[PDB]
Amino acid sequence: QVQLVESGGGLVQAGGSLRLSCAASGFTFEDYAIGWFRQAPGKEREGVSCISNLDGSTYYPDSVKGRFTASSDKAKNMVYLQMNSLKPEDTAVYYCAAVNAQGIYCTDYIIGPYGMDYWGKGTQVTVSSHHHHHH
Repeated sequence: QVQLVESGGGLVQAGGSLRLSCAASGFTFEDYAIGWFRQAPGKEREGVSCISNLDGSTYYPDSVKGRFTASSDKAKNMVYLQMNSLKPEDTAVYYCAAVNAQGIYCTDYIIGPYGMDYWGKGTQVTVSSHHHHHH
């Protein structure tokens, strides 16, 4: 059985950082590309990062490029998404997904209309101008 488990979500002050992790199991990690996606209520799901465990290629849309960085640790079958300089509009459920990486390299198409093979259940990220009001 395949599982993708996201963790690292939370509620953070605007300008702050989070690090999401995607724990993968049940498939040959190095043969796949892992994408991070997000969906906020009222919007369509969108790709925020791609990393290929096969060729090391990465892709980020302009909305997050420079702020978010994906990395892969094959010893743990984990992919991370370091998110810096978070903005309120980055609030969303974040999902990780996997797709066979043979014959592809990371682009907007891979994390867009191409489709993924496996999906995680998602982790909530909330970015607040007044985080102190919630804890």
